[PDB]
Amino acid sequence: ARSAYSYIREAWKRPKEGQIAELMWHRMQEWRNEPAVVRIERPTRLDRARSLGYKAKQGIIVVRVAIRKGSSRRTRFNKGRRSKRMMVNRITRKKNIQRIAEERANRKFPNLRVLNSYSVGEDGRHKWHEVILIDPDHPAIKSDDQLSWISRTRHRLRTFRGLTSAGRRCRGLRGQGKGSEKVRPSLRVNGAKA
Amino acid sequence: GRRIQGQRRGRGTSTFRAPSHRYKADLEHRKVEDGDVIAGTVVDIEHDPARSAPVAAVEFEDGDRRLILAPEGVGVGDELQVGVDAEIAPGNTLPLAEIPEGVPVCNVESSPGDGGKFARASGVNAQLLTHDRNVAVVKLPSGEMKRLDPQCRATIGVVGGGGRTDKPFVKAGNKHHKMKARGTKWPNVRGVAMNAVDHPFGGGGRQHPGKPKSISRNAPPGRKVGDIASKRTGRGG
Amino acid sequence: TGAGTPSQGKKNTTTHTKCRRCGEKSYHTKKKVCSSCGFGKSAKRRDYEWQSKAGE
Amino acid sequence: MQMPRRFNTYCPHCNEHQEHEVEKVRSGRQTGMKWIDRQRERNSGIGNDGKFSKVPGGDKPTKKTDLKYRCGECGKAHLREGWRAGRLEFQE
RNA sequence: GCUUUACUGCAGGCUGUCGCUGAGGACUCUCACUCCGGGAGGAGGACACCGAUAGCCGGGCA
RNA sequence: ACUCGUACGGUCACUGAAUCCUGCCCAGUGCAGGUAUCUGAACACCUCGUACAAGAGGACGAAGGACCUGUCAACGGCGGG
RNA sequence: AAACAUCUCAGUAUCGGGAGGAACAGAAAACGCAAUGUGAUGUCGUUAGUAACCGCGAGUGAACGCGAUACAGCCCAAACC
Ligand SMILES: [Cl-]
Ligand SMILES: [Cl-]
Ligand SMILES: [Cl-]
Ligand SMILES: [Cl-]
Ligand SMILES: [K+]
Ligand SMILES: [Mg+2]
Ligand SMILES: [Mg+2]
Ligand SMILES: [Mg+2]
Ligand SMILES: [Mg+2]
Ligand SMILES: [Mg+2]
Ligand SMILES: [Mg+2]
Ligand SMILES: [Mg+2]
Ligand SMILES: [Mg+2]
Ligand SMILES: [Mg+2]
Ligand SMILES: [Mg+2]
Ligand SMILES: [Mg+2]
Ligand SMILES: [Mg+2]
Ligand SMILES: [Mg+2]
Ligand SMILES: [Mg+2]
Ligand SMILES: [Mg+2]
Ligand SMILES: [Mg+2]
Ligand SMILES: [Mg+2]
Ligand SMILES: [Mg+2]
Ligand code: NA
Ligand code: NA
Ligand code: NA
Ligand code: NA
Ligand code: NA
Ligand code: NA
Ligand code: NA
Ligand code: NA
Ligand code: NA
Ligand code: NA
Ligand code: NA
Repeated sequence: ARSAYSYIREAWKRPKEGQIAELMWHRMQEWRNEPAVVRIERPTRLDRARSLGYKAKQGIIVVRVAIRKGSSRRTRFNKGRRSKRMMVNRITRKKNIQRIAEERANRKFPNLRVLNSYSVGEDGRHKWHEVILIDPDHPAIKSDDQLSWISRTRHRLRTFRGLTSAGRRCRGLRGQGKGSEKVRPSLRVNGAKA
Repeated sequence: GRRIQGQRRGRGTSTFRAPSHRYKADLEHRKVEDGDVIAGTVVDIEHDPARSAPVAAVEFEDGDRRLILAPEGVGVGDELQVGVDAEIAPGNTLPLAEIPEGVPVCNVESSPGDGGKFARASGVNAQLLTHDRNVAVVKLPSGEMKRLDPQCRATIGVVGGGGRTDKPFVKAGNKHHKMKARGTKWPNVRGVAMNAVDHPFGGGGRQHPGKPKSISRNAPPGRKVGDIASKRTGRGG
Repeated sequence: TGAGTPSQGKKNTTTHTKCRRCGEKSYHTKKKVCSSCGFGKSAKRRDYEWQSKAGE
Repeated sequence: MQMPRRFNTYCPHCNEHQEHEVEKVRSGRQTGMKWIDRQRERNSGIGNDGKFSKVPGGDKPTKKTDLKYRCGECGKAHLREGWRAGRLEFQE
């Protein structure tokens, strides 16, 4: 039969409908008064978290991060530029907001490593994402056959090197075929053309 | 070219800043729980470096000692009162509502409790004209008719120091000393006496503005100089 | 007043001094920042790629 | 100059002389879906748009004759070289 | 380097539209949001701000 | 930043103590106000087109412009016959 | 590009953040010599200056496949407990 979880998911398909619509209208009010990065005891979208790797276990942390909406906050040029580069308003960053959120959260918890993250809505100018982080030094995690992999030294600062969920998608590594010529194995190895 | 003077201003550097550290007090109406009981005694009359006008030191019943935006006619010893039930005499502060129409007022709040915003310069005054349960119409020194919440507190009387503007500075030196007490760059060099690189009016074999002096409201900083969005110029008509 | 020799006379102000972190006489005692190693400004050591030829 | 609205002449389709009808070629309307149209959209961005930032050439003092010769029996038309003419009016 | 009704663009200002955004060609309200108030509460209010976009101005700048 | 400031303020410009004065011009350009009508983008809307889409067209029309007005101690002008 | 605006120099120089002894990638919502076919991923050789881009100017520029190197395939979420 349907898992209870399936209901949380179903609700979040249309976040501006039904009960969840009212919850959001409620919550954001408190969120907007909260800080850039706030650790929360429980994931707002349990199905999502668990689906991403979350477990109610020691060493598993979740945190909501607020990021401003819109294009790049860019300074206009202060020297000679050909028209093509005199741009300011339409320039957008190559990193998506969810990735920024993941990095901000990770910096708040220097000892933790990002596991994954998901969106929890947005108002007119914020965008909120909840980041799941893990304590690579806490046994319980070191002893978990499903998360211990993140304890490896090779995983130090995953987010900052784009080894994250959104990291890899933002890097155009989704497709294994046509279109990923300048993407895989890495952008830099491909002269930065994707 | 280079940023014009008006643009250097905004950066807020020493040269454009007011000698705040040399200022005395931020003149604002006291906060009263309610009842009005609050009254105090004028202890002294001092000079306000920020407004070139006198200000009164007052000791309030509950021990509080604060400088006040003094209206004309307040002397050491006098007892001032602030509240809904304050008597109606010069120097006392109370909501526009409790004030009798036809009375000159100063240091008027824009919104109840903001501590006073309008009519605070030397010898100026507002004029409470109309009352109501919803709107208190005051005429500000600029001549404009302002609609204010009757809950907006004010002080009875005109600001002290009237007539300051009557005496000419006579000499650059006097301007100087005054200017040194304000957030302002002085003296003033005319744009037309500058180089093209420094001001839209700069340049030329002789001194004259390049284009007309009336500039659009939409002009960008660096270009908005001269007569800003002038509805007219000159004296004729 | 000449901007040359005559203006060299007022130079008795101490600014750059032996740095506690790198040992270079580059610690600006007025700014409390080393122009050589970044001490006082950066935890990481001051270094740029332009301190050498691009391909080296 | 003047020119008859109809007259006998060779029809490259019928392959034999027949009465043709002369008309001035009316400009066809653009669909805005040709390759050039897509390149304009695609290639225009921040700053100068190369070729797409240019504007309408100009005019020669007199234009050449732009006509359609329509066969009166098979209904198929054909084109001919034009010749400079300040004005062209048809007779009847 | 400088100028401008040189060419081409770029900031900025004004203006329409969409999102935030809600209730009953002009209108009321309150619940988001904004401001005032120490608080109670007051003013304003689906506008403004902010994000996106469109038109006009635009040697301020390249 | 101005601003511990509030029109007797402070910002932006022109002229440059005093004395006697400061004429005429609003067509152009600038600024500002108004505007029946005209012009005026995008979204949404309507028509055609496409089993969808591209696309063509319509309706509505903001600022702006046309048009009208004010303004020269605003740019400036004050001739020939 | 014999000027120059798109283009080019070039995602270069330089700047910000970070890992390791190597990084990264990786077991198909692939390929599409269209097949009764191939079978994770890097890399080398080639495919090829080919396809594709471009004031269709100057210039720019892959991939599938093939021959090699080395080979390796698995764990959750959920259902049911
Ligand atoms: Cl990390
Ligand atoms: Cl003054
Ligand atoms: Cl013709
Ligand atoms: Cl194959
Ligand atoms: K160039
Ligand atoms: Mg590699
Ligand atoms: Mg103050
Ligand atoms: Mg004066
Ligand atoms: Mg004197
Ligand atoms: Mg000063
Ligand atoms: Mg001067
Ligand atoms: Mg000079
Ligand atoms: Mg200039
Ligand atoms: Mg002069
Ligand atoms: Mg002059
Ligand atoms: Mg020198
Ligand atoms: Mg362009
Ligand atoms: Mg506030
Ligand atoms: Mg220039
Ligand atoms: Mg060249
Ligand atoms: Mg050429
Ligand atoms: Mg290239
Ligand atoms: Mg292929
Ligand atoms: Na971390
Ligand atoms: Na790309
Ligand atoms: Na000049
Ligand atoms: Na493209
Ligand atoms: Na020069
Ligand atoms: Na005129
Ligand atoms: Na005029
Ligand atoms: Na050349
Ligand atoms: Na040249
Ligand atoms: Na090109
Ligand atoms: Na083969």
